[PDB]
Amino acid sequence: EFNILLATDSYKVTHYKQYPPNTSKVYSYFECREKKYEETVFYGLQYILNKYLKGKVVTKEKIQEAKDVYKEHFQDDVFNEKGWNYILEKYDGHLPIEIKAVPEGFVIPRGNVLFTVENTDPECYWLTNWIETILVQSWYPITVATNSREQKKILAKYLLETSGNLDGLEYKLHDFGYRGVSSQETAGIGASAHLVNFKGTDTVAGLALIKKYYGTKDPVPGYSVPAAEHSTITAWGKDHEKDAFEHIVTQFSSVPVSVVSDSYDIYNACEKIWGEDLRHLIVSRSTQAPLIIRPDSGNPLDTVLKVLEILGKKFPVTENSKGYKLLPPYLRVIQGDGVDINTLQEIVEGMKQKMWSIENIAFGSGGGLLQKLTRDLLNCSFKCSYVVTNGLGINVFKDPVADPNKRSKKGRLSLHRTPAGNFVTLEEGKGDLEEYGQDLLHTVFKNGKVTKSYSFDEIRKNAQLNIEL
Amino acid sequence: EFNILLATDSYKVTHYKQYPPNTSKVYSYFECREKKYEETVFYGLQYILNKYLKGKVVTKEKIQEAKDVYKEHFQDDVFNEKGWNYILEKYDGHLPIEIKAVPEGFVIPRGNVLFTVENTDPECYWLTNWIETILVQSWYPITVATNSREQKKILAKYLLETSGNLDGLEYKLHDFGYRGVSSQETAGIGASAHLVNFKGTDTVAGLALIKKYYGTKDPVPGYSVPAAEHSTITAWGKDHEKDAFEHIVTQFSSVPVSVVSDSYDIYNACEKIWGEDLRHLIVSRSTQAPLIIRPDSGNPLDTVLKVLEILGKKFPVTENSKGYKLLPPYLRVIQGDGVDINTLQEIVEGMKQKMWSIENIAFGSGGGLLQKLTRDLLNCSFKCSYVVTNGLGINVFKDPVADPNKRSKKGRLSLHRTPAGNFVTLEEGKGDLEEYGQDLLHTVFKNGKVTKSYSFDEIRKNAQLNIEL
Ligand SMILES: Cn1nccc1C(=O)Nc1cccnc1
Ligand SMILES: Cn1nccc1C(=O)Nc1cccnc1
Repeated sequence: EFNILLATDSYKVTHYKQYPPNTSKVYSYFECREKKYEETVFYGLQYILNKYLKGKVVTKEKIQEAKDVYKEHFQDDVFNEKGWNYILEKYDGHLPIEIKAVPEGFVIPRGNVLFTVENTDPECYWLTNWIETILVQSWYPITVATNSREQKKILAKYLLETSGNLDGLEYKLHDFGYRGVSSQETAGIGASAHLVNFKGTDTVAGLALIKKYYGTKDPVPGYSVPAAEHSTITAWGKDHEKDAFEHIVTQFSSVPVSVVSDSYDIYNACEKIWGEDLRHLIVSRSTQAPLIIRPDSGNPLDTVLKVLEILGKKFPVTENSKGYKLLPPYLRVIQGDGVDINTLQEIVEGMKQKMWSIENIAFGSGGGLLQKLTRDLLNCSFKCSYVVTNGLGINVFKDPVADPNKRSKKGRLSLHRTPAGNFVTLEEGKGDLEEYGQDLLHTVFKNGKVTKSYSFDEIRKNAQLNIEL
Repeated sequence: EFNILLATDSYKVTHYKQYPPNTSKVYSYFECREKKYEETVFYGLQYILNKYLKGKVVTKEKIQEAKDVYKEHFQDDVFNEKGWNYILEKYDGHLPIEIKAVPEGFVIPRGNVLFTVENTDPECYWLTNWIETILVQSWYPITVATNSREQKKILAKYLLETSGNLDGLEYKLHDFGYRGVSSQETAGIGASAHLVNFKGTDTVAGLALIKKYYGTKDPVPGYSVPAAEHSTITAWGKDHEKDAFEHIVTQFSSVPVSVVSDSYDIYNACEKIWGEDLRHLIVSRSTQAPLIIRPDSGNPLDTVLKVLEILGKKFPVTENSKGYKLLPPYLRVIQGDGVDINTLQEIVEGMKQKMWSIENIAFGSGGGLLQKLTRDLLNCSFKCSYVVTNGLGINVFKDPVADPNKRSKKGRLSLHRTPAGNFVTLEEGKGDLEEYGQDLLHTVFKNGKVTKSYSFDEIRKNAQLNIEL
């Protein structure tokens, strides 16, 4: 079973002996520190609150096991057993911590406070930064959701330019990163952060997380279609790629089907196998059930352009109202290899260059969507800004001489709306002057209880694009 | 509860309809495909076998829950309920799958077979690639342990060059990546992969994983020392950093203590505070309990050099047998900011340039050790190479025309020792000819049971450096 006493950075175990004596309060905050990615999607905190932080998290057995581990881990008896006993006795293992946070899904610019953490009991001053490590890990669902949303803007910009609308926008970027993530739990968290912006996913784990921790009125927040992998094709034999294609498109004739065709020669399959041999099986398919050709190798941009040109001369192409070329509705293309935010831009710009509408293309990202993200990307940091010693509250902060970009904020923080509708974080407890609006931060966790929740439907509404509004 | 039926890629649910009819066997393998990092550390498979694959992994409830989700996920009823009921009824939920693998800890060059997967029942041909996604996720503990071991080589190369020995080599790279990872499960897996090569860790979660899934004769596989964070320093006020330093070095006067000093001015803390104001507290410290100054900002190389040069002219410096400068035993340094495999090389080379010994320095790595890694780095892949249809077995493979580096192996594979004592992967069942030795791959999983295990002590022995041997 998970033990929160074993879920922190090792050196934090020795931090209760390092704070100034007579300290009754430790007040820390979280931010995507300033110095692309100018605005971030706040999401994932609620998951951590329910799974790891809420309820009775401290027992007699967990204190003992922690004491035994740290005894050997440090070769010394540095462990605030007395501090963890106080929480067990006076609060029945419930954490005396108050967490205020901006509503999940909210798109806040860089350099703003996203959530604040403080203790509600003067004895548990050390508890504030004990749970830093576990709260910092919300950087990942924030980063995934933010980067997925930035890719959505690119998709939206080019789709509108070449088609005239945003039809099927939330199905332009599919999640392939189940096998590409570091762990099972990661896949669930990551896929759920992608579903904030899109509806297409293959990481099944992300569905159960949302249903349990957030919830949707629809049965599921994500969907998928029958598709093929290289094994289901190559197992027929190198001389039976046509038999493989025909068997698959017939098994799924009334539903959308994606077939990978780069097993031996992607350009041969499209022109000869799809475009001649099995051309009769494609032109008969319904609009609601087209064939989706999936290339998986070569230069991403160059392959897509070459695939389209091949299909263009083997299938009746129409020029849309915007002047861009569109395949017949029974044939689409999905690029699911080596696609991140950088190459996504390069591809759709290349398609616009060759007068190809974005209607023709769908994208699949794996490690680039879920794994190729760090905490340095959005500068997600957790710092202390306020403490009270001897009954005197002082404003604390870090300010390295060689790096102004690592400077922290001072005093009690509060998020507000500017007169121009933008955001502003007030420092030094200036929010109590009420020269601005009400503090946007709502208490979501207090004394071991989740005090405010958000459904996944609310998060989707909050994280909408401006072009969609 | 974990559901293996919900732990696969979405499109893999529809794959049982796509294989050629009368398919009795699906035989797939795993490799760190060819075309630095020329040899990889095999590790993490045993964890996935025990936690996810072994025992009764199929129940009536899990089959129903999977059916209900996939029904809504696909808006249709494509789900091999008959296939998952066969396993439940005939094998009591136990997976009829045989997995052969190279002993964990083994350092195998790129392009070799690490493990193989096949079905032991002709009815469960579709089962081999269903569990691809979960077995592929072993890329992470492999990639971490490999990249960690590569950094160990660099440390060993310079430490030996500048000290004459390798004393304390396994404490030169400390894990800080608990807050830098995507999830809790990741933190445990990653830290355990780093502990294969080092003993310095702050990610507590990794210890419980090893004890449960691998085990060591020593109480714990990892260790840590009392250290300070920015909050435990700044809380004293900006005008009382000296009082902060003094209080911490006194609380831990008999044990090694690491104190961060980049809060306001790193170069002032070393020369004025450590080097003048509190110099008397440092020179009295034991050799087994020194002060470890920790910078955390500015250019990693430039900061370390300047810090060392400062400490050089405030504290008595000795010159070892190798001619490299050495701090007194009661004074050491640890750089734990922006340290990956690339910058690590830059720092130690810079230290050798300025006649500084590696004995003086230790390194802390967070996101670079546990997060800044993808499945692309080592080209970890899982492809089918052999199937049996209509009684006849055929050697299958993929071979993209535009990318020769994605070509897969053919037929039944086996790993052997070359006459020169190196590794080689035999294809097309040439291993049965027995022109080489016996197959080095051991059966580690069969019909739901773990048939072979390795302790973390064996894995550590197998992952030793050639310089250590
Ligand atoms: C295009 N498509 N539609 C449904 C599923 C897929 C697909 O290709 N998925 C996928 C996931 C992970 C790795 N490879 C392919
Ligand atoms: C230098 N040191 N010695 C023991 C622990 C640490 C340390 O600074 N750890 C750490 C962990 C995570 C983030 N930041 C620092």
